[PDB]
Amino acid sequence: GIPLSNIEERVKKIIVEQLGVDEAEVKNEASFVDDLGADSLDTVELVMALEEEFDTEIPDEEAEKITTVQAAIDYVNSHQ
Repeated sequence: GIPLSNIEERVKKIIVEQLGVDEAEVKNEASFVDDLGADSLDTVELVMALEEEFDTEIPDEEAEKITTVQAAIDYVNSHQ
């Protein structure tokens, strides 16, 4: 299993490399477009990055449901 301390830095790292802002400002309850104010491109970027880095199974379906930080962090954290 993977410690939440790892996923936290991991997920945040990507979100930072994709957007380019401070991982801190990125709220967990907030979304990628809701608060972040990003576009569909951002969300999709995080999705692929997850199934690429975390090697998780995030298909179109799971990709449509996972469009928020809390949602993403929840999925990965749940799929240890």
